[PDB]
Amino acid sequence: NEIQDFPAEDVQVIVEGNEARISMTVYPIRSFKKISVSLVYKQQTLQA
Amino acid sequence: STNGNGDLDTVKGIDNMKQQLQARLLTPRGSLMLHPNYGSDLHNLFGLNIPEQATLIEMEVLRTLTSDNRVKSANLIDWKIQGNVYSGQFSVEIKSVEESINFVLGQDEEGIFALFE
Repeated sequence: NEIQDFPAEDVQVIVEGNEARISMTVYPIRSFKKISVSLVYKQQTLQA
Repeated sequence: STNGNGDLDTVKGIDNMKQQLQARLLTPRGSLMLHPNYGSDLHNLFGLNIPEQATLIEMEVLRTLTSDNRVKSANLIDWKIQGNVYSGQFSVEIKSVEESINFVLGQDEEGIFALFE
């Protein structure tokens, strides 16, 4: 859990001569610093 | 109350049974002198709004109705909960005409013609 997620498909490698070029995508790890929650009350009727 | 003819009012038969069942249900148990078991525990059953308290109320009501000797049986019909308000209804089968006739005609041998139940 140092990173969140990453798509394996994006990992592409180009090799040419003495040079190696790599592309990737990574979703950075994050930490919660806000929680918003909504509550709703409702009536209920029970029978039998 | 008065009967309108300057004499004390009187309830007979079904009206009597209504009066006695209402009074028993309304009377808290143990409050009546000389009669610990007469009454009901409904004054303490003002609990939460869940089926459990409904079942407690129903069981207490069935106990209170069964306590009467004349009530051959009682049973739940339907109940519901509307938040604060509870509602329920019961069915009471009093002793049949045949049994009451047999009891009264047997009482002729003694001549009391009165009820000490």
